[PDB]
Amino acid sequence: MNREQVEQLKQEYEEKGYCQIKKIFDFSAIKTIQKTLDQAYDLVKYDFVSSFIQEKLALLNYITGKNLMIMHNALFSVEPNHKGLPWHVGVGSFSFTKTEDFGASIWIPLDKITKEHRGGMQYVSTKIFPGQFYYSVFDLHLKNNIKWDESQGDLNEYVANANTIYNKITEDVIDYTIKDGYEEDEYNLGDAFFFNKYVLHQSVPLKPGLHKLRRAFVIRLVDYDTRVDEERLGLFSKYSQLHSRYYKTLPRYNKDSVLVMVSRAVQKGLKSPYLRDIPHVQQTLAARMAA
Amino acid sequence: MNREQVEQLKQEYEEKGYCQIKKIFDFSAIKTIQKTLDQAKQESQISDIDTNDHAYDLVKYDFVSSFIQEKLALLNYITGKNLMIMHNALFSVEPNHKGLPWHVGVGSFSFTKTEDFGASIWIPLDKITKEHRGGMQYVSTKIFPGQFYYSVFDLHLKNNIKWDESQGDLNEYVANANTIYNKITEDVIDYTIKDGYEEDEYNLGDAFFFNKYVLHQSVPLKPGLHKLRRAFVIRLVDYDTRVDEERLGLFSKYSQLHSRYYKTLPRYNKDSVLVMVSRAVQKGLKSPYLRDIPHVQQTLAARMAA
Ligand SMILES: O=C(O)CCC(=O)C(=O)O
Ligand SMILES: [Cl-]
Ligand SMILES: [Fe+3]
Ligand SMILES: [Fe+3]
Repeated sequence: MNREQVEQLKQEYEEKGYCQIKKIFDFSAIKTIQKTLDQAYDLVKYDFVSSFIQEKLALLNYITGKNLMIMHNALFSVEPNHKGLPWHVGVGSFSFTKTEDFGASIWIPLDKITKEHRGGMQYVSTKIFPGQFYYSVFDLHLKNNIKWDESQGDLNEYVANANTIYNKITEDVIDYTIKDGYEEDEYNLGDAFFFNKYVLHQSVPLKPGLHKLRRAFVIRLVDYDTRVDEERLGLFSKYSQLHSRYYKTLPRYNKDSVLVMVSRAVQKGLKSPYLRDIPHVQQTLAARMAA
Repeated sequence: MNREQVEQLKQEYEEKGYCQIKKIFDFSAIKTIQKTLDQAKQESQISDIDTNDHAYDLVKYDFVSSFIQEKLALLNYITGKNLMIMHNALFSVEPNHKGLPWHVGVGSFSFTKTEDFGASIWIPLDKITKEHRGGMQYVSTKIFPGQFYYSVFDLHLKNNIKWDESQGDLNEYVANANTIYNKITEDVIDYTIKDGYEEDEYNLGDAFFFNKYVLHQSVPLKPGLHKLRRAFVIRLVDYDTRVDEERLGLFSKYSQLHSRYYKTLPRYNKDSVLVMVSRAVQKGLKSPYLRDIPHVQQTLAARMAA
């Protein structure tokens, strides 16, 4: 890659907590991947992406000053007239990590992103919105969640109506906070968006013209020294009991395979705080990291 | 001290981010503080806060070390940090006033980096009783980890500073702005903390020690015991604590904006810490550390344990 550009991405990431990476991928590679798609198990279901990603870790490692390690490849596709989540920071996506420890993502659009037919992603520099504090707010919310009992009526409603700092930060309050100081960009194939977990962001809806759907890979990474958060996992388990005991069913986050994976390792007892030392991660280590 | 007590103190601070320390000052020290602050207070004119006295740096670092330096060892041990005396404040409340509302030390420790260490010793100069109260309430950082509140407050400050003549009265603009800061009302705090706060009785000689992420407020003083209740507060940082030029600039700009609109003239006690730091910064800093400020570096020995 153009060494001057690389130096600029490193500067930009250091400024905003994110950078758009133009031509990070060969068209070929995108078509390969795109073509293969056209062809407990959700954990590895897309590991064939890993190799494509692994070739780029050195770059990203340089850009961020971290030693990155792939956790999970998710395919995120959805119809054009789709209501997504409002600006958020991924307190859920990275619930398995210590808040202060490092986490980041690569958003890989499989279908072009145009000025028309937006259909991509908006994002706010962490200079403007240092997303870290949002994680603490969320944790306060989780702890309030597990205060519920039957005496207080419907569980989900209790949660939705609880007067918690989290619930207070409504879409308008966020909109008012960021105003127009966000970016949205155009993406040709083989372009990706890289952002750490403190970057407030949101998906934009797609115009009907083209294409059929908006397809993108989303890859979660952490750092070699990124630790688990046992207490948060405690919170989720405790909430999962209340939930099944009452709705006779499980919360939908048991569908996050990384969460499930990390939780089991934890319950089974953890010699170490590092995610790298979780047996399933450790076994596939070299595949998860830079050459 | 006892040794067994000292270990409970350490233990409590580790859990809650605070600890009440009973009988740490002797009555004589207290009387000295009273008299000295009473004199300093008479001399100068000072301007949802419902407090009588809100004076910063009425006395200097040397008067402070004179009764604090011999205690830094206990505090260093409790926090596992190396503490430097920095700035101070005197607060007082009359009966039936709310004093300060819930807050964390984002105002007090404004010119330092959020993640760097800051703590306070709150020394009541009038007895706090179960019957008349007028003390403080405080919340374990286990219940309310106050560090997040700093960003929230910084976002709000940044909005303050976008004010415009078009907007109308500055104070009203600030108070009604739809910022996250403004959303966190007393009701919200109440709902967040519940009954998890603690309120303790204090005899002269007792003090409250707390780091800057602890959420705390004044309690109303019931009439019939004291005409006024005073508390003297010492702010401490770590040897390695750094200046935050960015927040310092926000505060200056907002202060500037406020004085310009209201035609007020902010007075600072000579050798106010804030002023001292603002100059060093305005000159340009050689080092990030507070210790490497020239006035500090010169007076460092008095500021630290023996
Ligand atoms: O003395 C009071 O009522 C409040 C003091 C305070 O907020 C502090 O010492 O940080
Ligand atoms: Cl404070
Ligand atoms: Fe997201
Ligand atoms: Fe305070």
